[PDB]
Amino acid sequence: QVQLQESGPGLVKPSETLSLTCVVSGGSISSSNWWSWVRQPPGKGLEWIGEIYHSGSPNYNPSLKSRVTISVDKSKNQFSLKLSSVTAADTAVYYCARQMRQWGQGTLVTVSS
Amino acid sequence: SELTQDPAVSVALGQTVRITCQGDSLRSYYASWYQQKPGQAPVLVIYGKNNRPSGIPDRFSGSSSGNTASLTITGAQAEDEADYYCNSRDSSGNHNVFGGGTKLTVL
Amino acid sequence: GVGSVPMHTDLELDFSLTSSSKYTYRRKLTNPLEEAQSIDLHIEIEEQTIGVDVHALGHWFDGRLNLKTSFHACTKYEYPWHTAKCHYERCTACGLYLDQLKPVGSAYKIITIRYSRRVCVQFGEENLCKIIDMNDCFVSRHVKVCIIGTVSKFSQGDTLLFFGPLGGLIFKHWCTSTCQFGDPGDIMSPRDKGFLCPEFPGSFRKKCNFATTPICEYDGNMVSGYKKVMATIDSFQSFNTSTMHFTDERIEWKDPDGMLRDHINILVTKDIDFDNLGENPCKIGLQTSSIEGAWGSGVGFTLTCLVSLTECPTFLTSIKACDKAICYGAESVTLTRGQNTVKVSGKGGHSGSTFRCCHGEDCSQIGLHAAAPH
Ligand SMILES: *[C@@H]1O[C@H](CO)[C@@H](O)[C@H](O)[C@H]1NC(C)=O
Repeated sequence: QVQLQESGPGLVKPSETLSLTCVVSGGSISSSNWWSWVRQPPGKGLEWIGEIYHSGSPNYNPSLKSRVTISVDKSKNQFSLKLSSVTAADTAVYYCARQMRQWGQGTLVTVSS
Repeated sequence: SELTQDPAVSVALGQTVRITCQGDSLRSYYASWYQQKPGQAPVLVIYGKNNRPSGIPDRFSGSSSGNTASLTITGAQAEDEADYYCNSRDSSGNHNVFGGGTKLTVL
Repeated sequence: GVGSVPMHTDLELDFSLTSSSKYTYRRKLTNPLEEAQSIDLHIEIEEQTIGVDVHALGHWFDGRLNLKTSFHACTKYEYPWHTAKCHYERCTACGLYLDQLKPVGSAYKIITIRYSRRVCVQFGEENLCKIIDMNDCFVSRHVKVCIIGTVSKFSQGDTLLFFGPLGGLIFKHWCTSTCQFGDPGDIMSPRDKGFLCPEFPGSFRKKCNFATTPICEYDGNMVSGYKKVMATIDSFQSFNTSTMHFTDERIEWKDPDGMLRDHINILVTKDIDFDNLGENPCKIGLQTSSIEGAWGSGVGFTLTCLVSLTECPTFLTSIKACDKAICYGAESVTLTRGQNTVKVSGKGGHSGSTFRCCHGEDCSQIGLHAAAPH
């Protein structure tokens, strides 16, 4: 059994590149096949960002592609997410999920200035 | 969109709820149902055809017909007052799309 | 105009009629024997109706077979397409799944077929209509109408496909229990209750090595049954439909364009009473003139009649001695235009009998008593 915990910088200024981190504890990140990112703006609904089922290549949301980069490394044993050129609409709670069955408790990111 | 729900559904205690989700990919894929309570992470309720995770009550059921999929809650209780999101694969087969969500209020 | 037919023998018609066509036959049936008195025959045959008993098979689907290859202890790996209603899965792994599922029609298995036609026959003043089939000839005293059979693209066990809106194809081969992808009927939703997935008899050829990255290669059929049918559409018989009647487990309609023909046989009996039943443009008047002889058993009597012919120069017929619509004797005679004297010999009757001179159902206004035989 493992427990996921995602962490971020909290508050970032516009146009600045965002970088999330989902740490897997109690086991390996390779124990589960497929990992996914998904965010929801406050007062709004869920939005799937991207997923990595494949050691070969990740799936990304068309609207968010290019801006978003997702990665899986075994050295630090954590799920990686990077959003470039962030606007005031990217401010949301970012969730980490494996097999979309188990979820982390999320981390709020606010984009203000 | 391409995965539409009804915004809000109100139910009296004991009655039976039916939350519907409609989309073109719903006749190629089984929908996933997620329950979200305020300030908490989403929780899986239903996947495939009525397959459901442990820790989930018997009163949650899966339903599909045509381009729609429904989550039924027979004998509704107060703790079911939450958000419900419909989830499925895109028609392109490369994306994962969510629905608009449905705010269920129990009375 | 309309032609005449001297009934020297039974008339017989034997012919093939287009299902979407009506048929009319009209003829004056004129007296065999040297008389031109005539009975009108008028036959009307209506378009063919098709009625089929069926089992509803549910909806047929189109779809696209997709193959995804994944590599990373494979067990338990959940892949993002395990929520696909039809998928098959076989270090690396291989996954087939069906996408772009779209319904193309509702399918029905034929149990029994029946072709009907409505038939109306007028023979003289008789008119009768009946809906006939191969197992039920139209029967009357003088005319029989039979359907020998039909040449049809439909058969028992065939499967009918209706495109939306209800287009249509005939299939002679439909998959039932085991359906493999590419078959007619391969992807079905019977009862709408669930989803019946096709099988994939093909083999996975795992190409494995370094740097080049592996590829899963499925060698079975990649083309859906619906696509294969559209790609060879001329191999299949299309039909069009009109005047539908979908009663859930029965379908009755009329075929609107060519397609089926049937064989019609019409037989008209030679045994016809051209008197009473027939017509003549000749007008005959009858009157009794006198009588001799006795009623009841013995010598019998002879009735003398005055008979007038108009509108023709001669007419061969029979003049009868009758009373109260019972006949007791008749004389065959060739009448000439104007007045004629005809003696008719008869036997029978009783003391209350008034014997009249008669022709068909017409009798003179005057009748006579014969004398007693004692
Ligand atoms: C009805 O179908 C026939 C073939 O079965 C086709 O030739 C005809 O054009 C169709 N009718 C119309 C009005 O197109």
